[PDB]
Amino acid sequence: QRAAMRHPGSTAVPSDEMPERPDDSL
Amino acid sequence: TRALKRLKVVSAFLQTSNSPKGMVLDCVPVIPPDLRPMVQLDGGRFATSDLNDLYRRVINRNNRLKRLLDLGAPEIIVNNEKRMLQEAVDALFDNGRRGRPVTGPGNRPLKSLSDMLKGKQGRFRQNLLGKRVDYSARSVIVVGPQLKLHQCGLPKAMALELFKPFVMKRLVDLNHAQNIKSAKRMVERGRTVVYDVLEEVIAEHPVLLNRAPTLHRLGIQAFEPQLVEGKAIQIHPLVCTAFNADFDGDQMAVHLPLSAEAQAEARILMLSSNNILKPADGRPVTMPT
Amino acid sequence: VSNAKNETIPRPIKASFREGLSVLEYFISTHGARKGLADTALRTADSGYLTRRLVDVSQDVIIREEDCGTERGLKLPIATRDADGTLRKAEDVETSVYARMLAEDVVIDGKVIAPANVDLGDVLIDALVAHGVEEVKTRSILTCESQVGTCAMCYGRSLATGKLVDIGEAVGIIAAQSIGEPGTQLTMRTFHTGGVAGDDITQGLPRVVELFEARTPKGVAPISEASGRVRIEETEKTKKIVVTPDDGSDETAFPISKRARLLVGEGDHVEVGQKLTVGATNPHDVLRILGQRAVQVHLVGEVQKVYNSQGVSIHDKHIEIIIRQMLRRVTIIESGDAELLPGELVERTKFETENRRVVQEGGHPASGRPQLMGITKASLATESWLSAASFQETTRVLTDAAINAKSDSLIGLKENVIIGKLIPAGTGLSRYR
Amino acid sequence: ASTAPLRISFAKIKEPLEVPNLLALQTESFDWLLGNDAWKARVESALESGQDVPTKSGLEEIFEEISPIEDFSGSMSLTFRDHRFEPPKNSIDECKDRDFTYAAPLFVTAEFTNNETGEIKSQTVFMGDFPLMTNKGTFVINGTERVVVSQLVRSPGVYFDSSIDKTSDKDIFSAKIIPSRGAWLEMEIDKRDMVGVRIDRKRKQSVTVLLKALGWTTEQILEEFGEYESMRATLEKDHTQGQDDALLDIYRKLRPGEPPTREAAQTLLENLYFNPKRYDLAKVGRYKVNKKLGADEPLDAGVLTTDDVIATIKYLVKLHAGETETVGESGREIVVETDDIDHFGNRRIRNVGELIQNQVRTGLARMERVVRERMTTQDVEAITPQTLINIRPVVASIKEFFGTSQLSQFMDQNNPLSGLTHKRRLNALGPGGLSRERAGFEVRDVHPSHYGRMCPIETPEGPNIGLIGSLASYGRINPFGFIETPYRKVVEGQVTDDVDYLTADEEDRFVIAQANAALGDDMRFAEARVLVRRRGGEVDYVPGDDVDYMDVSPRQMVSVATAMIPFLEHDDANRALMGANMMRQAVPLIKSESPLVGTGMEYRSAADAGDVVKAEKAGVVQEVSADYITTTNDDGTYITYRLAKFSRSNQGTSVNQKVIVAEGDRIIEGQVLADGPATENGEMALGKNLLVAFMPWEGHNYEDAIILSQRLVQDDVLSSIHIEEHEVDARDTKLGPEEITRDIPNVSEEVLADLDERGIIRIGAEVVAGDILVGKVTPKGETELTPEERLLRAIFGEKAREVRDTSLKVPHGEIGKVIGVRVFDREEGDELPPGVNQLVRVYVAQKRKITDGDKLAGRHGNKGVISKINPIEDMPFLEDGTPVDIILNPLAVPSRMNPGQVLEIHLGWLASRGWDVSGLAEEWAQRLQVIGADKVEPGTNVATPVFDGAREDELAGLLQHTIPNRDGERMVLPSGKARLFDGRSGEPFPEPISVGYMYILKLHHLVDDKLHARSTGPYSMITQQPLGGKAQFGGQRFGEMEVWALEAYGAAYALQELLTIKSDDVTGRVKVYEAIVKGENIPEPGIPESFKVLIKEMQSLCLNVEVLSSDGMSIE
Amino acid sequence: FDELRIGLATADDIRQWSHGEVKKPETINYRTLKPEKDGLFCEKIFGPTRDWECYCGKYKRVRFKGIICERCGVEVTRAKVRRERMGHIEL
DNA sequence: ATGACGCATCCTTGAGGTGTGGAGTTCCTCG
DNA sequence: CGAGGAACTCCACTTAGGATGCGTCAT
Ligand SMILES: [Mg+2]
Ligand SMILES: [Zn+2]
Ligand SMILES: [Zn+2]
Repeated sequence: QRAAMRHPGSTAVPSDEMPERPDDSL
Repeated sequence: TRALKRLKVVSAFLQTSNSPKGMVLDCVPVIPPDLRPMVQLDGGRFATSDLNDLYRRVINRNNRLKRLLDLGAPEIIVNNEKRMLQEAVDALFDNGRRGRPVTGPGNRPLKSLSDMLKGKQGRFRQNLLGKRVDYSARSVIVVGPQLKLHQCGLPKAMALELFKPFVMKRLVDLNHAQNIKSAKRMVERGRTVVYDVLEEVIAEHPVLLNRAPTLHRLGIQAFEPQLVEGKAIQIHPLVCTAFNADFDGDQMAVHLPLSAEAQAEARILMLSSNNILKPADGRPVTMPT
Repeated sequence: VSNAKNETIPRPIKASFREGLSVLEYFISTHGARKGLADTALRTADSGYLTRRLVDVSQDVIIREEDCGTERGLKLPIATRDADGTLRKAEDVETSVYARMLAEDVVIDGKVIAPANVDLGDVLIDALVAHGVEEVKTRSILTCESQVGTCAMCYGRSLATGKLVDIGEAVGIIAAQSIGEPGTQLTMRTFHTGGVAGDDITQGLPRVVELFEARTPKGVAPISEASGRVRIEETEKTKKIVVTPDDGSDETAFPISKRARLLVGEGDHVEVGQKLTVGATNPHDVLRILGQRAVQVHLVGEVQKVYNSQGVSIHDKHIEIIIRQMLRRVTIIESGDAELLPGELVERTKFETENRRVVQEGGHPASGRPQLMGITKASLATESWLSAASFQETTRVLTDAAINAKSDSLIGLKENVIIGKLIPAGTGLSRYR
Repeated sequence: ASTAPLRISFAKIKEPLEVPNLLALQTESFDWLLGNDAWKARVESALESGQDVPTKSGLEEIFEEISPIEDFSGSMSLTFRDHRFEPPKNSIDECKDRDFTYAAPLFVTAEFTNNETGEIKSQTVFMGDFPLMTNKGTFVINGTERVVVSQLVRSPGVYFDSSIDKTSDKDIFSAKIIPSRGAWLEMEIDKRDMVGVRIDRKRKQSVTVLLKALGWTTEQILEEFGEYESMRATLEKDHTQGQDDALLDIYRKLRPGEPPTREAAQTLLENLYFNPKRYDLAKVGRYKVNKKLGADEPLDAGVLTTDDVIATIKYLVKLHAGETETVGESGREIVVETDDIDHFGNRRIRNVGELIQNQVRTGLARMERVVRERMTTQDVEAITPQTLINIRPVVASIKEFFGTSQLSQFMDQNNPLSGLTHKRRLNALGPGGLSRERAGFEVRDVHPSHYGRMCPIETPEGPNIGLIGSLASYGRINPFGFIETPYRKVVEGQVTDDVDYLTADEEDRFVIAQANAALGDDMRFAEARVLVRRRGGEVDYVPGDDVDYMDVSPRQMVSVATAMIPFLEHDDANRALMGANMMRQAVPLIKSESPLVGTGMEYRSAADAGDVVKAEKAGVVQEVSADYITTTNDDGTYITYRLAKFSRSNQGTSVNQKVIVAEGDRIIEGQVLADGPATENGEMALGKNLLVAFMPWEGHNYEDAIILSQRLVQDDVLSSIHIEEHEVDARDTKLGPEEITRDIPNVSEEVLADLDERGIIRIGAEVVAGDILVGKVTPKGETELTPEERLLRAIFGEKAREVRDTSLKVPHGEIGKVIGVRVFDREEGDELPPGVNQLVRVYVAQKRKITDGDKLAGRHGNKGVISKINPIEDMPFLEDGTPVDIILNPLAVPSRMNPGQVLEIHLGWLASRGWDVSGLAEEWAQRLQVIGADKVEPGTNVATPVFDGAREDELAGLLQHTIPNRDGERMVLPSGKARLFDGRSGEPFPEPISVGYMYILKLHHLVDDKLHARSTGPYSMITQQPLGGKAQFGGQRFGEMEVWALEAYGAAYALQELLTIKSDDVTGRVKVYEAIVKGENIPEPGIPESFKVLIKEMQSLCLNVEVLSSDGMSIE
Repeated sequence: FDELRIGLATADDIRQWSHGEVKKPETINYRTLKPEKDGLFCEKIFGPTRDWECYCGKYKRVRFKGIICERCGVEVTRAKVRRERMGHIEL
């Protein structure tokens, strides 16, 4: 519980990771 | 039969310089992170790939078992941990092949290394055959019967931004733009000379009109663009049997080639003033109807 | 219009869309509209899948050679139907023979009528049919022999140009797309039962699916093995037909269900090649007994049946491309002398070359027997594992390639579009480069 | 409330029952759930009227179920009790404009008690903040509106299927029992005469093995069922005997590798099948099972019994035997026959309240688990209900449902009708229902069980045909979950006034008459042959005395968003479907006006919706000012009706309200004191009336297109107004807190001239693409502080600004003018997650006029797109000079199969130039006179029923006898056509033309948003390809079929050009643009990056892939 | 680029493939948003996410090209080198 | 205060979900 | 080794995040 719920930003979302991440290389 | 099949596998092991010593694995490699990365989603969120989680858990089990056997614990727990490590690697390489696939936050199964490749949404039939391209506009189609057979009408906005580079070439060449950034500025701001140069550049530039369900060869063709007003693409009225592009509010895609070699091929083999003949049964397709 | 669950309405709609319609007739009508909409929606992607299969198979069938020089050719009936003795043109000449050029100098009365290596148009055909012929011989792919694949003159003229096929034309994709495109337009289903089932073979796109994949017809009829005296040995538990083929040939017997619609009589005579009961004959069976020409004719006729009964017209060159690419491999029997395992369904080319090599070394050759598979199996039976990996069965074909440790050269259009290098076809052929 | 604009009625048949409420489907269910006073009033009304309603509230049952929770010993116990509600801390508008939610706290009087102590510690604890609905029927959540749809999922119980095995060529049968919560049962027979049972989806087991596992054995198997041969053969197949042996072997097979014991098998079976805490057989499920199997009145909320299993065995074995009728187990005569799937006697409707109840039940069970853990842990006589109870699971469940589920979904607020139909979707998709692919084609098709409960015409046009839809107009959800239908009863050959409610199965038990069947002076139907209906879509007539029921309204099967079409009996199924689908994406218009031709579901469909403001108080108005209409009642109270003046909707349209009355008027209850968007005088107003002339004209209308007149660019007849939004906010970050200030680093004064000191543009100034909306900046930044640059800065001696502009940015491709601004901060009691400093919500509102390329349409699916715009004189003109407004291609009318628009056009003209039938003495004249719609002034809008509209000869005669323009100037010929001149040349066109007036919509398929092109923009990360998406300046999907096309054409270089350089790499993408901007020859292609990731992933799987050349490693 | 051939691999082959190993079963720091040692996304084993920079403090300058840091074990290389470097677990 | 450490509270138990369809095939248990 | 025949493997594929164990080491 203290390993996960503390800053529980770790989300294994596949459906909103490849389209939602821009590319720095122009 | 049981002899021959076994014997062909043995045959595969006869000449090949391989060694089945590697058919049982003492290690497992890990993909680089940029191909399975995490990102800082707003609100402190961290969107992570599933393969990241699978590698995390198998590494956890590896560490736990190595530390347990570092001291020599009783064999039952050691064997249980070994079989759990085996099962973890099994799920990693193919989560759904054996047993209940391992899930993540929701009830949906995670994705293994043998799921990001196969299937329609993998790599082969999703990312290598067809790669989404630049200089590729789309808009609504309206019939115009004031066009030569080799002609199409294109609104001024899509023309401004598509041919923007050639437009810039001519503004710089005409010395309207002292520098390239000034050329950017006048492209964004818009002047009468800008549309004049756009009308100039649309000439002698075959443009590949295209529709979505390209069922036959005569589904993508070339045309010559004329700068029509409005906000819709304009089409000849006897190519709407090749594209099957009827006006129920449909929409049409338009592409542009970059190499002058592509321009020559598009004006020779593609241009719809020569491809009057259907490719199936010989008969002309672009005839009055 | 068809009633619910593809039944027949026991009352028509007695009016048009102008006079006036009550509401229950509109409700009845919308059944078929919804059904057809669903058919269109799914058949879009289904026909897409079928053209994917045919594109995978019919790739690398691009012409490379200009000429081969054969005299062997296909024999085509050019003008049938002499009911009143009049020699007049046949109806389907346009898709069968037309644009298929000539090889010989056909002579009827001591004078060359149709010269050699000339396009077979219409005026020459009228001259020939006035002369009195009922046959012609043509260069074709189905009989062409070449060291580098297929030559130009055997095909003919590209229908989309009228001029002769340019050497290098990617005929394969043209054939695949040509066959695939009208697939969306077939949409002809059994909307009314009519008190018939089972015997009604799959109709429309499924028929092409089945015939290009070499699967046994659903109501596959048995095929005759050898000519001779046939009779019935039916049993209440199993109906059975037994034929003793004459001239010292072993009896052949086939069991059939109760409902058969048998087209063969009791104690009658059968031919070496002919049907036995209602139902499409398996292509394998007609390959077994009647060599090659009979099976090519059967396949072409059966696919053209659906295509030209729907309403769309396609020249048979594309179908014959498909069939020549399908009927390719040979199973091997008595294989000990040739130093290879029996079976394995090996190709014609390497089989003939290696038997020739062993005969040169002295060993007698190993017997062979041609066999035809489906488009999918042939595609995944490739010699370049990358194309089969791209097509389907990625993990399986991957482990085949991993065990067998095979390698793929740059042969293949799809293998070349994956890597992203100039494909050798149309214009990318090195001859123009 | 008969206070509507006059619509002269062309109707011919009245109705017994007018249209009931349109949005009861949400409000009544939620009243049942929360059980407010309206629920109690409705319950008393149902009781005194003896109707079918849920007697007890959802939350009361849900708290009763989980109430008596105790430990292993029963020492300490917790028990909940009745429910109470407290008014909200917010208002609806407050919630909407302050990012709050419509929440209300819930109270329960919990109790803690010790059996040995005898003390009861009664207490009251708040059960969190439950969400409520508005009067409309929606649900306000997180600053937006939402709707929970009705559902459609197969009911629970038993299902008999008769399938065919192909290889064996045999008739197999399968009884699949789908319970509510537990595990499914499968019972297969006739595979080899070996009846068997499969459980948990594993290998099937002989039935008698489990029949021994229960209290049955071989002896009574011989005694009772010793008559059906298949069961006897199965008994021959039996091997083991004894209940303990049965339990042993079943626990062996279901749980291999574990000690098989009596306790283990007994516990497993009783927990999985006979435990009402894990197997909560549904009330609907129990009722259906009882009626199916004859189990008369068991425990209504019980679990399965062995009696049920033997009943299933009896049903299956008799189905094998072909027995027709049987005596139900503890029941009477019932039928034996296999069952279908998609008949609505097998699908159930989960309403809103049942959904919220289910999720709250999950939350309550989780809270019970935690409470049980703690109370088992906690010391005795030192705990209170306020101490051991943490309702965090319940709140988590509520938030989970209202934020994550796929049944709480957005509203569609283009117009009132969009929402009105959105609250009536019978969505069969979702969790625990069906799916696109797995579900075949029997579900996706209509069914004779759709005769007034699901619109056969209305449905999405795509993959989902048959999955989603819209409720029929005359619908009311059953408490269990079903659709009742209204009917008018026929008895002894005559028909009574009272209305009846019937569902799918009882509908199938009846014979159904027809709506527009002519009614005689005597109530009994006159004609001897009456065209009625029968079971399963069996059409047939009856002499008349044997007819049982009849149809109340001929707009029943059609929904409320499709009954508005005029002349719906003169089209094809596809065109009516297309019109229904594409009459619900129409943008509102500034000068919204009711049609000249329509039907009586504009007033009802604009009043029963929400956006129209109504006066619920009889009295006299004092003032009708700009915004606040102030009224004084007969009772003597002052009420300030505020109006929604130019407010935003979900998609970005406008909901602007307007006044209808003056400041000296009397008002009764429920009278429309205003109008919403797309509504005039309290009638739905989607489009406008334009004059049409049917001609081919220069080909500018080739293949179903439309050409318009510039009149409608001056009059602004067809123009709309949209409202975009921007919700920006600053975050505390780690590099100092972000502020919203005018002080944007190093910007010119003109760009921030419109900006305010706080950093928002003036409320009213214009905005165009390339402007700045809100000024935002991060105070600190670690931009460039490497030692070399640090030394350079130290030498320079000037401190550069580390701030960076985080300012909001109006999208490129939009114009507008500000409608309003809202500002919020953490200082106020507003609710905001952490980090966010200042919140700004700026709404922008634009006006658009009709333009070429903007899609248009009509009410009969006669779709099209604007081709070209021409001056007023270019288009033709009639004999008195009036031009024509629109011109359509007459080639589409025959082929597309919709001859139901010509009549609309003719009636529109008839209305627009009023006729005069003052005693023509013709038959049609007498009919139209006894109807009374004979004399009509020039402009009185006409109303035509969807299935009782204007006929033909009446239309022709009306066109013959219109009012002359001058002395004897009856303008158009008596046969529709008109001697329309030619504006272009001047000569009359060779022969007459057909002209009139038609109602044209302006669909949401705009042309500016559609227009889209890309040169260089954003990419993806894992694959270096241009983004796939319309809204993000994406490319195009050059898929595989287009590659096939380019191969077939032989164009090799072009295919390579646009499959490696144009995208999917880095060097090519940069170099094409670079060489272009500096003007050199186009460089060479390269290797795809997709290939690189492919080989890397192949490497990771240990497949030793490598690239080899003729010499090994060649040039890459 | 003339032929494509595949087979199988062993531990020697994988250590030929890879650069390092991984034993810490978790991602980068959630406090300072920085990577770690011997874990996933580790700059020691996978390529540095920040280009012309290293993990600790010593080689953030631009004039360092491809050299190895003395304490954090990161070669100052491309960000795209984070797409090519590889590691393994040894069970 | 978190995310770490160093242990370490006498009665003992999941949870739901799982409604196609197509032929390939190969083992595997029974003639 | 010769039977049924039922698993196993391919292919058709569209929003915000329910905690502790308590105590305290260390910053
Ligand atoms: Mg269309
Ligand atoms: Zn040849
Ligand atoms: Zn360092």
